[PDB]
Amino acid sequence: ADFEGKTALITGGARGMGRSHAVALAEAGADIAICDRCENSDVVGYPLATADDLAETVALVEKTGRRCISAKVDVKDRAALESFVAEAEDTLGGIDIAITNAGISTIALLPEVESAQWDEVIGTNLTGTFNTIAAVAPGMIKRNYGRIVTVSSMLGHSANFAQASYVSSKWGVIGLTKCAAHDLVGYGITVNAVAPGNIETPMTHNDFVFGTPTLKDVESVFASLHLQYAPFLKPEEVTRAVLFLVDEASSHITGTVLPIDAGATARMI
Amino acid sequence: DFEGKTALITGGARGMGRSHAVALAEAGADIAICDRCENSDVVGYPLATADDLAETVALVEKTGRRCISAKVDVKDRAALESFVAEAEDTLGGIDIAITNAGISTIALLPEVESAQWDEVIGTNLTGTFNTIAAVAPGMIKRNYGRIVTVSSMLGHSANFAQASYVSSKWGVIGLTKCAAHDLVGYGITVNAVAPGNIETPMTHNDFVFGTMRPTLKDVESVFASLHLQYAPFLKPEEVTRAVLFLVDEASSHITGTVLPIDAGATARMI
Amino acid sequence: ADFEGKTALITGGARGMGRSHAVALAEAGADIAICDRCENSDVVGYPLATADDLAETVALVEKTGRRCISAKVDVKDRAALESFVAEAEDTLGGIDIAITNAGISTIALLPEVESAQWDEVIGTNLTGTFNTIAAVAPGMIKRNYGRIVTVSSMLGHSANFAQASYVSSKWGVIGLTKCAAHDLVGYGITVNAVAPGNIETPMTHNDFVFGKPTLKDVESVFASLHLQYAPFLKPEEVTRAVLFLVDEASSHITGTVLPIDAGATARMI
Amino acid sequence: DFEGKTALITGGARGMGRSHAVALAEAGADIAICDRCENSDVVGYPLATADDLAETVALVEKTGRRCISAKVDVKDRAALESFVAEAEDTLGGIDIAITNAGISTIALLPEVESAQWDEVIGTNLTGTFNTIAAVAPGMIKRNYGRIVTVSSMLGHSANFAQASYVSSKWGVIGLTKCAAHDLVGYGITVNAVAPGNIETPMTHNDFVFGTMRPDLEKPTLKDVESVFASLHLQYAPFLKPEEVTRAVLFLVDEASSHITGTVLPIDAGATARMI
Ligand SMILES: NC(=O)c1ccc[n+]([C@@H]2O[C@H](COP(=O)([O-])OP(=O)(O)OC[C@H]3O[C@@H](n4cnc5c(N)ncnc54)[C@H](O)[C@@H]3O)[C@@H](O)[C@H]2O)c1
Ligand SMILES: NC(=O)c1ccc[n+]([C@@H]2O[C@H](COP(=O)([O-])OP(=O)(O)OC[C@H]3O[C@@H](n4cnc5c(N)ncnc54)[C@H](O)[C@@H]3O)[C@@H](O)[C@H]2O)c1
Ligand SMILES: NC(=O)c1ccc[n+]([C@@H]2O[C@H](COP(=O)([O-])OP(=O)(O)OC[C@H]3O[C@@H](n4cnc5c(N)ncnc54)[C@H](O)[C@@H]3O)[C@@H](O)[C@H]2O)c1
Ligand SMILES: NC(=O)c1ccc[n+]([C@@H]2O[C@H](COP(=O)([O-])OP(=O)(O)OC[C@H]3O[C@@H](n4cnc5c(N)ncnc54)[C@H](O)[C@@H]3O)[C@@H](O)[C@H]2O)c1
Ligand SMILES: [Ca+2]
Ligand SMILES: [Ca+2]
Ligand SMILES: [Ca+2]
Ligand SMILES: [Ca+2]
Repeated sequence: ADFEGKTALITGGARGMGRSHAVALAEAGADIAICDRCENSDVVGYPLATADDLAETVALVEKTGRRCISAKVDVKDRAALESFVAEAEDTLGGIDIAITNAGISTIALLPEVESAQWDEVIGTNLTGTFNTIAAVAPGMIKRNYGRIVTVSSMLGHSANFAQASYVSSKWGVIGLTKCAAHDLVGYGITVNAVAPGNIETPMTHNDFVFGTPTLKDVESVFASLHLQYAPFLKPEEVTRAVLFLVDEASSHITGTVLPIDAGATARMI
Repeated sequence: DFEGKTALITGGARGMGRSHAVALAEAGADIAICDRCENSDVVGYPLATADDLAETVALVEKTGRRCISAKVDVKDRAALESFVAEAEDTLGGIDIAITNAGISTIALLPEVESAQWDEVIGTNLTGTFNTIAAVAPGMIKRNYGRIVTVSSMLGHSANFAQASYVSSKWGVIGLTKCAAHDLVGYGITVNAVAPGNIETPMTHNDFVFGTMRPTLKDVESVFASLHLQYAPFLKPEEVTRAVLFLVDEASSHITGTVLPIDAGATARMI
Repeated sequence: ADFEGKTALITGGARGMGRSHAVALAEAGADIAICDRCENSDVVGYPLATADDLAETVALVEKTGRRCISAKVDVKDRAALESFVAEAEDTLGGIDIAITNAGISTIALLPEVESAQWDEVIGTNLTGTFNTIAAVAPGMIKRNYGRIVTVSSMLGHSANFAQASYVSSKWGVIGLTKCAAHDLVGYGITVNAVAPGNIETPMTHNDFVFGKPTLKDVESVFASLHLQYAPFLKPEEVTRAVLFLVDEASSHITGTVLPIDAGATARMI
Repeated sequence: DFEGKTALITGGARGMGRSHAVALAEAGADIAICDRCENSDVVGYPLATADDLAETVALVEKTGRRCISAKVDVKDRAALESFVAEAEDTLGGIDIAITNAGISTIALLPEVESAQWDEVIGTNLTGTFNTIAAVAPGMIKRNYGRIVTVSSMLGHSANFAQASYVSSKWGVIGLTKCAAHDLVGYGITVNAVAPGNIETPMTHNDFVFGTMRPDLEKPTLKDVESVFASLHLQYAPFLKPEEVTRAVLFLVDEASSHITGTVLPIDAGATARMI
C-alpha cells in the first residue's frame, strides 16, 4: 500500500477534487485530516460545501479503513489552520502530505470587480495557500519529510476575460509554490503545483455557472478551452497527478507545475 | 512625443517612479503622482517622505509640465479613485498609468509574519489591481489607455526567503494579462516591465546591506550573481526607457507582454 | 535613436520585414548590408524574393543618404555569409548590428511532413540564424560592441496544427538567442529576439496561404490568433521594437523575447 | 500494467533508454529498441556499442518479454520506418514511443563547428521528428498512442557554451506541442520529460569531467560533484535514471489520456528557479 503509515492534510476536502484526493489517499493507505469552510460566500455566485458534505467525505475515508479527522476551517484564518494542524499532528502522528486544495472561482470584468470579491479570491486561493504551507511546514521540518501539492489552474499560466481575481491568485500560487520549494528544500520537503483544466466538480457544475440551462447547453464553451474533445475531466484525473507528486519516490521533483488540462498546455507554456 | 497626454504614476516620490515621471514630463506629458509618504513597520528600510514627493513635483515642473501630487496608499481603492477625479479635473483625462508603488521584504517560510504577507500582497498586487480599477473607467470612456504594471525578475522566477514578494510579482503578471483582456476593445493596452537589480532606495540602504552581509562594495558580489552581465545595479532610467517604449501611442498592438530589463538574468530562463 | 557610424546586417532584406528594418535603420543613420537568397524554394508554396526586390531595397536605403552593399546569399550557407560579412568589414567598417530576419513558413500535418520540407525550414529558420550569429560575432568581439536581434514568432512560444517544422525552428531560435546572449556577454554584445504575430508581408499575403479566397475572406481566421481585432499588423510595428533593442542604450537588455502580436501573448507566457 | 503494450525506445543501448526499456518490460510491455552503436566525430565522449545494445536486449528478455533490436541512426528516417515496420510485424504495433536518442556537446559561440551543430540538431531535434513521424501512422490506424520526447532542463533555460544542445532541446518542446496538436484526434498524447543532471555515460565520462575542473589534470567524480550540484536546487549532484523513468511511466500510462503537450521536469529543484 503506497501510502500506508502516512498522514495527509487536504483543505477544501468537503467535496469535488478535495474529496477525490482524500479518498484516493485513504484507499492507498494514508490517514486523513480534512477541513473545509462549510459555508457560502456572499461574493461567490455558486453554493460552497456544507457540514453534511464534509461528514460524507469523512464517511467515505473511514469506509476504506483509515482514521479521519475533520473540522470546519476557513483557510484565510491562519490561527484556525494552525490549531487544526496541531490537532492532526497529535491525533495522527505528524502530517506527511499537504494538499492546499481549498479555493473559489468568480466571474467579473475589470474595472467593475468589487473589492470584497477581489479580497475573498486572493484571500482564499493565494493567502489560504500561504497559510496552509506555513501551518504544516514546522512539523514537516521537525520530521525532515513532506510532500506539499498546491492547486493552481490552466489559468495560472494563461489568462481570459473577466477573471482578474481568479487568475491573479493562481499565478501567485505558482510563484508561492516555487518559493516554498526553496525555503523548505533542506528538510526533505517538496512543493509542487497541479494546474487542472476544466474539471467536473460543483465549482463548475451548478446553476450560477450555467447561467453565466443544461449541461449540454454549456459544453461547447468549456470545450473551447481544451485541445482534446473532452469538455470536462474527472476529478480522479487530477488526483492521480497529485499522487504521483506526493509519492516518497518524488524526492527530487520540486518547484514544478504539472498540468492536467486535456491539451490546453499544448497551446502554450 | 507625449504632448497633450496625462500620466498617473504611483510610488512617484522617488526611485523608479520619479524617473518615469520626469522622463514622461520631458517627453511632453502632464503628470499626476502619488505616494504613501510613510514607513511601514513590516518593511525594514525607510519608504518615501512627503518631502521626497514635493521634490518629484518640482522636477516635473522644471520641465515646463503641470504636476499634481497626493499622499495616497494604493491599498486604498477609494483614495486612488478620488485622486483620479482630482487629477482629471485639473489635468484632463488620464491616458497613461504606471503602477509603480511597491515594497520588498526578506523572510523565510514558515516564519513569515501574516502582517508582512498582507502588506506585500496588499501593496504590490492588490495595489496594482486598485490602480487599474481606478483608471480604467475613464480610459474606457475615452477609448484610450496605456497601462504599465511593474513586476520583477522574481515575477518569473523564485529565490530563498521571498515568498510574499515573489507571490505578489507573479500575481502582477497574471493581472496584467487579465487587464489586457477586459480592456482590449477600448483602445487600452496593459503591459509589465520586469526589472532586475535597480539602484533605488529599495536596494540601496542599510537594512538591505545589513541583511545581505556593511557598505555598497561589500554587497556587490551578492547582487552581481543575480545578473548575467557584470553590472551589480542598473540605472532607473534603463527601466524608464522600456516604460516609454510601451506607453507610446505607436505601441497600440503590444499588449499582455512582460519586458525584462535585467542585465541578462532572463537569458537563463523564460 | 541615432545610428550614425554603425553598420547593420539584415538577412532576408529583399522585401517584407527585412526591408522594413533595413530602411528604418538607414533612416536613423546606419550603413546597411542586406542579403537574400532571391530565389523560390520547391518546398515553400508561396513565391520568395526576386533580385529586383533586393535592388529596390538597395535603392530605398541609398535614397536616405546611407551606403549599402547587397549580395545573393542563402543563410544555410555559413561560408557565403562569412564572405558577405568580410565584404562588410572591407567596405563599411564592420557589422555592429545584425538582424537574423531571413525565414520561411510552411503548412503540413504530421506524419505527412516531407523531410525535405522539415530540412529546409529548420535549415533556413534555425541553422540560418545560427550561421548569421557565428558569422557576425567575431567582428563584434574584436570591437567589443554588438546588437543582435533574432526573429522568432508568436509560434516560437506557443503551438498550432500543421506547423511542426515552423514551430520547432522558432522555439529553437529562442533557445539559441539566450545561448548567444551567454557566450557573447563579456564582449559588449546583446542578443534578443522579437516574436511577431500576424504581419502583413508576402509571407502571409499570397494565393497559397489564403488557400475566390480574398483578404476579407481570411481576415476573421487570422484575427482569431490575435486578441485585438486586427488581422495583420504593419512590418513597421515590428521594426520599432527592433530599433528599441538595437539602440546603444539597450546595453543591459539581453536574452529577452519581445512580442508584437496584438495581445496573443496576453493569453499565455 | 502495460501487459499487451509494445514500446519503442530509441537510444535504448544504455543510460536512460536502457532504464526506460527495462522498467516498461518489467511492467509488462514488449520492447523494440534501437541505437546508433557507433561513436560520433563531433561528440567528445564515447557513445554506445552493439554489445551495449545486446546487453539491454538480454536484460529485457530476462523479464519474460519479447524484444527486437536494430542498429539505427535516428537521423535516418527510412531506417526508423524500416525498424518500425519490423516492430509492427513481429510485436503487433507500437503503442508507446520514447524518443530518448540524443547527444550533448560543449563549444562556445562563434567557434562552434558546423559539423557539430548539424549532428546535434540532427540527432536531438530531427531524430525526434523522425521517430514521431515513423510511429504515428500505426498509432493513428489503431487510434492509440503514448509518445514521450526527451528535452532537458536546458530545453527551458540556457547556459554558456551549449548553443547546439540548447537550441535542439528547445526545438523538442515546440515539436512536442505540435505533435500533440496534429495527433490529438487519434487517441494519441505527446509529452516531454525534462531531466536535470542524470547519472549516465553522457555525463559520467573522462571528456565531461575534463571540462569543468580543467585546472586539475585528472578530475574524479568527487572533483566535479559541486559544479553539477550548483545546477540543481537540492543537494544531489546527480539523479538516478529510474527517477526519470518513473515520470516516463506516469505519462505513457493509459490513464494519462488527457495529459498532452506538457513538459515534466525531473530536475531536483532547478525548475523552482524558473518556468
Ligand atoms: N473545477 C475546475 O474546473 C478547476 C479548474 C482549475 C483549478 N481548480 C481549483 O481546484 C480547487 C478545488 O476546486 P473544486 O473544483 O473541487 O471546487 P469545489 O467548490 O467543489 O471545492 C472547493 C472546496 O473548497 C472549499 N472552500 C472554499 N473556500 C474555502 C475557505 N476559505 N476555506 C476552506 N475551504 C474553502 C469549498 O467549501 C469547497 O468544498 C480550487 O483551488 C480551484 O480553484 C478547479
Ligand atoms: N529596485 C529594484 O531593484 C527593483 C527590482 C524589481 C522590481 N522593482 C519594483 O519597482 C517598483 C519601484 O520600486 P523602487 O525600486 O523605485 O523602490 P522605492 O522604494 O525607491 O520606490 C517605491 C515607492 O513606492 C512607494 N510606496 C510603497 N508602498 C506604497 C503604498 N502602499 N502606496 C503608495 N506608495 C507606496 C514608496 O514610498 C516609494 O516611494 C516596485 O514595484 C518594486 O517592487 C524594483
Ligand atoms: N509574416 C508574418 O506573419 C510573420 C510572423 C512571425 C514571424 N515572421 C518571421 O519574420 C521573418 C521575416 O518574414 P516576412 O514576413 O518579412 O516574410 P517574407 O517572405 O516577405 O521575407 C522573408 C525574406 O527572407 C528570404 N529568405 C527565405 N529563405 C532564405 C534563405 N535561406 N536565405 C536568405 N533569405 C531567405 C525571402 O526571399 C524573403 O525575401 C521570417 O523569419 C518569418 O519567419 C513572420
Ligand atoms: N544525462 C543527463 O544529464 C541528461 C539531462 C537531460 C537530458 N538528457 C537526455 O536524455 C537522453 C538520453 O541520454 P543519456 O543521459 O541516457 O545518455 P547516453 O549517452 O548514455 O544515451 C544516449 C544513447 O543514445 C544513442 N544515440 C546517440 N545518437 C544517436 C543517434 N543518432 N541514433 C540512435 N542513437 C543515438 C547513444 O549511442 C546512447 O546509447 C538524451 O536525449 C539526452 O539529451 C540527459
Ligand atoms: Ca505493507
Ligand atoms: Ca505638436
Ligand atoms: Ca487625456
Ligand atoms: Ca556494456
